[PDB]
Amino acid sequence: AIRKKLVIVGDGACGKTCLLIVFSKDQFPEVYVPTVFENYVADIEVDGKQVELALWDTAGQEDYDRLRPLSYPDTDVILMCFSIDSPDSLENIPEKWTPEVKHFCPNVPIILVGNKKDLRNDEHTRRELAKMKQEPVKPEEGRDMANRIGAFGYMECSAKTKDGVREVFEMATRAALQA
Amino acid sequence: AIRKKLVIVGDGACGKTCLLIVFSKDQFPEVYVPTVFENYVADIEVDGKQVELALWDTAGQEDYDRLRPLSYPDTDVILMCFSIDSPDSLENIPEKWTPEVKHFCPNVPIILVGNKKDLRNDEHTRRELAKMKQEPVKPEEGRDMANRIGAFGYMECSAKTKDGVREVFEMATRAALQA
Amino acid sequence: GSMLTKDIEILRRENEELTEKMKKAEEEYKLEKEEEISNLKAAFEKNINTERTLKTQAVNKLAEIMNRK
Amino acid sequence: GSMLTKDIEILRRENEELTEKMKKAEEEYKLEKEEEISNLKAAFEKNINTERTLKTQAVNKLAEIMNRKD
Ligand SMILES: Nc1nc2c(ncn2[C@@H]2O[C@H](COP(=O)(O)OP(=O)(O)NP(=O)(O)O)[C@@H](O)[C@H]2O)c(=O)[nH]1
Ligand SMILES: Nc1nc2c(ncn2[C@@H]2O[C@H](COP(=O)(O)OP(=O)(O)NP(=O)(O)O)[C@@H](O)[C@H]2O)c(=O)[nH]1
Ligand SMILES: [Mg+2]
Ligand SMILES: [Mg+2]
Repeated sequence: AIRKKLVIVGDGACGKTCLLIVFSKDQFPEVYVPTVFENYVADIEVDGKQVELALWDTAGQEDYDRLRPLSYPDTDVILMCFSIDSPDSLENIPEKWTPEVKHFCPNVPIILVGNKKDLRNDEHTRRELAKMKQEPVKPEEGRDMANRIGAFGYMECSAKTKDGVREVFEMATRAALQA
Repeated sequence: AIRKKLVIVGDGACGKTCLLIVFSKDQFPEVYVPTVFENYVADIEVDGKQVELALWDTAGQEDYDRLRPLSYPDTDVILMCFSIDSPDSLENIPEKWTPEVKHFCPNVPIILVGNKKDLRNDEHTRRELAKMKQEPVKPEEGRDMANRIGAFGYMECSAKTKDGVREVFEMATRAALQA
Repeated sequence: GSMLTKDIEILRRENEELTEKMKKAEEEYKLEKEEEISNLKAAFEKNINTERTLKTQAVNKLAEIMNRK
Repeated sequence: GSMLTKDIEILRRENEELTEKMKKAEEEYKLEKEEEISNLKAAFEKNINTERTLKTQAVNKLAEIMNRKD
């Protein structure tokens, strides 16, 4: 079995940790706690290949910017996230996360991920986003961003409903399996 | 060459770091910055014995209480400090530092140290302490405390004027050299 | 009726209504000073419950890391 | 002379005085808000910089210890 390293980044509170815990621990973290950095492991198979996926969680919090580069070395694939219920975290994709990742992980496959897909059609979310005259991110917007920053691919998911979770990691693994 | 471990504790801002830097680096820290933890080394000779003194700096900040026990293992001598210009840091000797040290460093020689001796006769200090109806600590007070907590000895000093600095460490070393 | 009698009555009423424009004036000035702080604090809290959380997490992680060093 | 009378005059100064009492109750309630907020924001500012300083130091130490290019 092969070992591959996956690192996940993106705005704070956009769902990185819940996504990793659901996939590696089969559970959904109940309470929110800003991440410093943590490391998990998980098994997965794609195209008939056993791969041990090393999952590096990082801080989305600005205040922890200084620790992030400690996780980037020897990365095989990157999951760059934003929340579908936050257009702001989307704008931070090309404004912050992309430049940083391409500086620390040159030529490393980037999978653009849009978390909290289950909020896309949530009234409370639509109502609250309406106040700032915004609306949940549309799939087209995510795709454009993926192409714009030259990602390996785009994938939407919800750690809450589990929808898309699998696809996110099968795509990331394939990416980490290129050559 | 005998290698001995010295650990220093006491209220925040009472002078621990300046005392260690003056003695090990021959200089006086300029600006004040709460210590997380740091480590220094210094050579000393007493009773005709060569000794490499390992100096473990610790946080006086309550908020860092969690890290202090990481420094206590295998300690040969402890410098428990308070500031001569702060009766409050003195009261914290039996109220906090003594119980903690005797729990983590059973039977380890304790040298009670009173820093900032140069402020004992400073008008601004006496003036200010007067507002809280207090006055700088008197030598009898520190000695009393030393006996009360069963210290190996009492020593006053000023990292500013260098007065007593040497005695503090010659006493601590002798203590770490008992048996 | 005499005018004097009336002018007096009208004066005891204004001075009286004036006293009600004080007790219910102060009761007023209360929300002003009470609201402007009932949120000036709750605002300074959210801002500290944030920095305090980030402080604690970093500290605990440092402890975790050094206990492993 | 004048047209002023005993009883009206007394209730008039009384209206006045009662009014002044209010002018003062205010100027005093102000300089009370001006200090309350002052000393409040004063502490609630040295209260945060305190936590912010401890946060930064711990963070930097975590980096220093973890970081290989240092
Ligand atoms: N509706 C919904 N909420 C989610 C989903 N995933 C996570 N959340 C919620 O979003 C909040 C933050 O999630 P978390 O994964 O901890 O965010 P993070 O990106 O890891 N935060 P940080 O960068 O500070 O470390 C939590 O309250 C969590 O329950 C999801 O798929 N749907
Ligand atoms: N007058 C005088 N000031 C001193 C002396 N030693 C230290 N100080 C001052 O006291 C302040 C705190 O000193 P420092 O050694 O950093 O204190 P600490 O006990 O190590 N602090 P912490 O527990 O937070 O780590 C500094 O501003 C420093 O200049 C001294 O001998 N005399
Ligand atoms: Mg997280
Ligand atoms: Mg210090």
